[PDB]
Amino acid sequence: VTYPAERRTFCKREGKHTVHKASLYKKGKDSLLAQGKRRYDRKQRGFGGQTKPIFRRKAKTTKKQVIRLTCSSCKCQTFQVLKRCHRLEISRL
Amino acid sequence: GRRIRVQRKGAGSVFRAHVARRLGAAKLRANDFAERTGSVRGVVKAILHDRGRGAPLARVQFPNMRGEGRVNELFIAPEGMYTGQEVFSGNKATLHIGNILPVGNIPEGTYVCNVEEKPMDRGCLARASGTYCLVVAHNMETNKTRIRLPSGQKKLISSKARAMIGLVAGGGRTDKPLLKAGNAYHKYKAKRNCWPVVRGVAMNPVDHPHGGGNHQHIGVSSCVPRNAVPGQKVGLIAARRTGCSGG
RNA sequence: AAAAUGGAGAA
RNA sequence: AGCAGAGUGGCGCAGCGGAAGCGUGCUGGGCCCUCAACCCAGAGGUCGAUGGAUCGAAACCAUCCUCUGCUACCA
RNA sequence: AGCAGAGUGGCGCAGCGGAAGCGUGCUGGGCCCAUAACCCAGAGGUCGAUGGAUCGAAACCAUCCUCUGCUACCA
RNA sequence: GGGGCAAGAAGACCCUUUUGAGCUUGACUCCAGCCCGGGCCUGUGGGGCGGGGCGGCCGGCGCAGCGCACAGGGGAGGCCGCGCCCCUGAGACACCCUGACGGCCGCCGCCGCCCCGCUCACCCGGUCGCGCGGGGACCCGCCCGGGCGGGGAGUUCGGCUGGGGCGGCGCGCCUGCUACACCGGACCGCAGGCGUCCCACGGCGGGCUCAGCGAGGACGGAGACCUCCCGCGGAGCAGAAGGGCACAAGCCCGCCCGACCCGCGCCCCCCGUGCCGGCGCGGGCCGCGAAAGCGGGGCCUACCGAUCCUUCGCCGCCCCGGCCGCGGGCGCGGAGGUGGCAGAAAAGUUACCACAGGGAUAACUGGCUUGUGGCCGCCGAGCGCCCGCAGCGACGCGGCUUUUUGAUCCUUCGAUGUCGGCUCUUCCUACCGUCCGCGCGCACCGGCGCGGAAGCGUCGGAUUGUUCACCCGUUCAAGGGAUCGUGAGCU
RNA sequence: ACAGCGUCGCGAGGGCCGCACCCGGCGCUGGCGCGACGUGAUUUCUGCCCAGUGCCACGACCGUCACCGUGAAGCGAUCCGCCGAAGCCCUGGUAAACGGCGGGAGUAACUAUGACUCUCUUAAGGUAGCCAAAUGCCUCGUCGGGCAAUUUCCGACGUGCAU
RNA sequence: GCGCGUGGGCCCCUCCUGGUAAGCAGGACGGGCGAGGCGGGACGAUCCGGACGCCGGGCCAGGGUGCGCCGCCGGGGCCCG
RNA sequence: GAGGCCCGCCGCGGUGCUGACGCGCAGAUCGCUCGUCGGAGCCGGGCAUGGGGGCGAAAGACUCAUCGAACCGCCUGGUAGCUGGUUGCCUCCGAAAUGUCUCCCAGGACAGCCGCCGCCCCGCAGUUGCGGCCCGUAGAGCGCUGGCCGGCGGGAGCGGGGG
RNA sequence: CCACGCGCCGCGGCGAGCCCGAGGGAGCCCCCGCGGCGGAGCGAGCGCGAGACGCCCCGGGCCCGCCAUGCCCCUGCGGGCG
Repeated sequence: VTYPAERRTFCKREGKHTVHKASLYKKGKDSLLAQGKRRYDRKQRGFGGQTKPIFRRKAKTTKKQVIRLTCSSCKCQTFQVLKRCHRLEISRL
Repeated sequence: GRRIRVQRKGAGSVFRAHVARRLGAAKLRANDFAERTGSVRGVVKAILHDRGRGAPLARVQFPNMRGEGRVNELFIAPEGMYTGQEVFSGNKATLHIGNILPVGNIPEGTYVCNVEEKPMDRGCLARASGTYCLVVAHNMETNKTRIRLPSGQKKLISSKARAMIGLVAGGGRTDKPLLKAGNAYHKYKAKRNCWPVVRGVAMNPVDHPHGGGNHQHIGVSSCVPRNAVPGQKVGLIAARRTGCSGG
């Protein structure tokens, strides 16, 4: 699938349709100050090995891709979840 | 699993040396002031047999330098030594079989036995039947002498270290076939409980890592790493190469 | 340095 | 049982939607002093049958015949 | 996940900004009295893709697909 | 010793249990051990090598114009005399400037690293400490950090299922059927799909007509293009299947992004709970169109995912004695998943084996069945010189039996001793020989068919555990049943 | 089990074990030794293969790969560089290490046949022997011997499921 | 409102699916047994009648009426249940 | 006068009969028949080694009738969706073996059925009639989708044979 | 069977209240005796905060909190009204 480089959609700050440039959202690096990292790091310390479940039986083949639409003037970031697809390209302008 | 035979052996207890009726510790005479300067004269009172040693031993009686009696030393006997020989242990000792002199004094190419790994260690290398070490070279600046151990490996030992001139007696003892299992039992009874030997592929899975299946097979390669764990090192440890070959 | 080969028997 | 492959000149073995192909046999023609080779011709096919499927099928597809390899769950 | 590397004629395999190499296969010249070697040509590579940056890119730098190596694993 | 499925014994086989244990390994998670690094233990002196920073200095080769133009410079004077601006490329370079990449320094009170001693820590040997050594700031030890590590622990090893395994997945979902005209209906029933693809294959407006017949028109025929004509869709609309569709939902254009935002409700499955999917609105913002309208993607029915955690957006609150900056948290809702799809984190083996149970469930006996195995009958195409029937009988048809194996799972798992032989009894007839008839393609002899007939006979041996098989032999040798008769009868 | 036969490690500032630690055993030992393993007297031999998996390199340091230490930034928590020990990777060695030892073509002049050179997988293709064997599915193999008659037996034969 | 048992069912009638079939497996409406006494079907869990406090008399269902064994005759037709 | 030499007594083993026994003489004995009988021999006493440990000429054998992990006490009246049992009488009512989820399939939850406790007042039905709407099965049919068996009558072009 | 926790039912006392808590009273069946719970909810929180009816039951209407949106204004990211 391909996604338009720019789209017109409602920017919540403006309250009206605006041109939104499009980029691909990525999950960011996990922080060590988050409350779950902090609880898992504490739990893991010591003897007894792995204390939390590790998921292994992966069946999914694709991830629903999230497109960051950043508004040209407001800077409002809105996102659209495209239906599961193997390949996504954001077309150049 | 079960502790394997190697693990059970290190606690002694049945695998301890059968040391009863052994004459004593065969050792070179202690270094003394008269050994360091001049030579002490001893007489070979007897040449006897140690229970677990193939090489004959020898009771040499030296005079007591410290006091007024006579002191008896037990020495591994070089071939050719006889009862009523005069053996000199000293820095000024002649190069005759039996005499103990420091390795710097000993000339290069001389067959020596009961060599000291470090000075005043009273005996260490070349103590088994037939075995000998040879003087290779002396570095007089480093006060060190190269010797070739019976293995072939060359060791730099202090020129101060002492050695008995000669080749240990009992030479060519392993040339004769044991022939019977019974002759083996008699040799090992004078040593330690190490015989008879059951192959690990004969034992059940618990007893040995080679263990057992429907057919007797080593399973994985016999070669084991040098960093194996204490109950895992069982086949060929750290083998550089395996197999029969030329040379 | 390398440099094998060459149906039948008839003159 | 059921499973896969094939069936094409006389022998083989290809082909594989548009011919039948190469070797051998199989004669012939060269070739030489003659012979062996060798070369080159000439010919050889219900393509195992049938139905479908096509403008057209050896081919692709169904049916069937024949061979040829694979086959039975301890209690 | 991360850090690194690879992808070149039919095939193997060089090649760092300024050509498209060499081996093999093939096709022929030559070679020899005739072979076999041998020698020499000729043709053969969106230089995985895609976009950029560059006087200009197989190369550089991203991407995207495979492949490798080592390390990673709160879902 | 036939029977009391005689007594032993909560089947050991088999299966089930979210019951074990022994063993294994590249199962999941680990642990001693050991290797390696750095720190501490731990003194006293040297020597070298880098780094970093300064800092001079030497270099830079695709060619017209001036020769190899490293680069970004600056500029009609610096100090050349050349300059320039010329005369030039991809960019001119004069005196002075830095900037990158190299080389050659030197420098430093900076920071690492390695090496060589020394003896006092430490560390071993020798001696009856009797007239001695060997190491050495290392090693060990210890604290951290990284490796190896079934040697050793702990645990796990899905489900469904005409027993279980193997093999499939009706284990989440969809179409037509099964399904018996509301709805609902089962199967390891039938014929098939789904885990994706498309910023256009989407929204909207306009216009259009599709597949084809038929007849025509250079190459041109089966086949491409162009015309009329008639064309109810016989085409297309991403993919299964069924519906649906014609001035359209197909096709082609032109414009666009509603494939938005915020709040709800409902229908399907249904406990009337989720979830996917749809649908109906109240607003905000848009697009298309002249407008009316229509639009929350793809005509409809499939194409997907809890809590916890993470990551990101939006607007605010809180950190509890204040306040400020950072950071953390929280309400809101997306994404990163649990396909075994209402969602443990998980490999084998066991004949060394268990445990609790199960005839909910296999092996074994009986019982139902009879495909298969036997064993008959009907028809009469043909065979039999001729001649359908002396003897045969195809092609079909209708039965029977339980002496074959299946199919099944009714009975038995707090136990019905499971093959064969040996021994011994009895029974059956679907009769091989003998008896009595009768028919022959019955001259005799011998065969062959058929009806009644179960009294007697159906043996001895070689190989195999064999039942069976196969061969030898005789006075020439049927087939079976009795818990596959027969183990407190045996072997 | 065994004698024999190999293979392996190891020179004591060691190896292999024990071991909560303190400390031990082999060791009153010393390579004709000790520990670890295979195979299992003779007689005669032991082929090929280092791809895979082990094992080993004073064999390199390639890529990775930690604390620490060292820079840079910060208000600081911190973060980002650098540094990079073993190990692995990389390169060699090693089968009396574990193990493996197959196919496809072309190849006359009975015509099969390859004896020769050529490929593929994945490194090599089963050599000397041996055989329907305690190892052969088909199988109660085939051909001899022995018997009156033999799923046994003995001698042969051998694409030998699967020596 | 509170809560219990249950969540192995199996038969009959008719309608069905797979299977050669099965006292086989899987479904549907109603009924039954389960959990329903009793009389009959010789015997039987489910069939045919009847569904139950304890009794006395009366009626009579279903199924029968030689004798075991309660209760039968009459008529027409057929005839090796 | 040599030998892990042979025959053979005691001894020490334990082969076969698959003998006796099998409510025994005996929780492994008995009788014959055997293996060996100068040796890796047999036997006594002392001592050493201890439970995931020991010891093992290896059989998972042996460790006091116990060994693929001894025994004793305790944690422990371990846990069991799995078996067995669960104790007076009468009366009144009276099921379910199905729907959905679940590592679920020998179990449970939630619904249904069912009992008890009531509470409140407004009309109720497994029925027929009458009216309105729906449905695509039996049958019937071949227009649709897929089959099918042949006759007859025409020819534009065909596909073969004829002239 | 007993303890303890929770649900619901009945019953007794008292009622916007209610309560042998531990304890203390030369007193233990007598007297005196706190929390607690209920009486106000809702929101993650900052916080804000219920009257309109009615035998009873059910429903509608309306008020309070949470969330949005207008409008007005003080002591103003605050108050009022919708």
